[PDB]
Amino acid sequence: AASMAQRMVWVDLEMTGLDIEKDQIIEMACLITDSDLNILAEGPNLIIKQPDELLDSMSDWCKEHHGKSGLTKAVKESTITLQQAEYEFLSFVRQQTPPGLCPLAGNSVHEDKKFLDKYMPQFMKHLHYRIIDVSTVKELCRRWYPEEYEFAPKKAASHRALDAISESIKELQFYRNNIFK
Amino acid sequence: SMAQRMVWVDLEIIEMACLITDSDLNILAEGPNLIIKQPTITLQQAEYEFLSFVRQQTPPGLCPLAGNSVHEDKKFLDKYMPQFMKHLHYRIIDVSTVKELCRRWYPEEYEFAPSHRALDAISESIKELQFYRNNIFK
DNA sequence: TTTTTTT
Ligand SMILES: [Mg+2]
Ligand SMILES: [Mg+2]
Repeated sequence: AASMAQRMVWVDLEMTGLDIEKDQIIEMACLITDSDLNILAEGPNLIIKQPDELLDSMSDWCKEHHGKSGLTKAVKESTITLQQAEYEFLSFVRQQTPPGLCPLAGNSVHEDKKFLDKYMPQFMKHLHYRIIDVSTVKELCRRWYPEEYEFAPKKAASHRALDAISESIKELQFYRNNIFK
Repeated sequence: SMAQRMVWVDLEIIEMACLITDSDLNILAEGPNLIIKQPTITLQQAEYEFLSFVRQQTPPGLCPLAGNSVHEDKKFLDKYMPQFMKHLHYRIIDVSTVKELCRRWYPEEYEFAPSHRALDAISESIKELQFYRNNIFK
């Protein structure tokens, strides 16, 4: 009840860039945890089709990283539309969380929220407006617990959405274990 | 030390306020407290006042926006004050993130945690984060 | 325990 309302909706996106006016979502993953960061449910992990012209125009960082990770190719091969992706993610969180009560969670997840607010508004209607930004806790750890910050996880296994989620949960667990009372 | 400062902002016609704290949440400098029309001084002049202020107070690109759910403020400022946001880091210090963790992990303490003026909103946010540091951090 | 990057 209150336990269900204290779940967290962990999301990570890959995009063609950081320009909300032109860039698009190309990968999205979602995990549900309970309030103590135990993974309760693994949602869709989807590569979303976007136009060839947009991928050929990406920044140098995106061209390099999304090419080497295999993401650009998978996007070109994907048959999943933005609208179908949104359908699957909304179906998932409907099954897992009470409407309006649970926050998005992840590293600097406000950026993902900007993109989801634009491109998956029906998904975002299911969520709270507050976020659990693990990078806020990162910045506080850096300032207030610099010794501990030396040992915190920082880098995911890949610049792919599901690996980023996995690392973000592990980083928050590290902060809970090392800098909270 | 200067790289660990924080740029506190709040937006509430829109009223915008800003101030600077050090890493330990001590207020170092009060910035502009201004009123603009939603898109009394123009948006561009307001943006210059805030950008000039943070240029005098923080190193470029290094310091985060801070406040309660300050990602909402950041969405607005990213669109309408992009030259101000260029001076700042892309990470934020979202006090409401610490609130949500307090509510889950420290419910007893949460029960004691901390006007509609923007400067008052900043003051409350700093006090709330200080309460969390004092009561739920190691 | 880590490996200065929101994409
Ligand atoms: Mg990430
Ligand atoms: Mg990534």
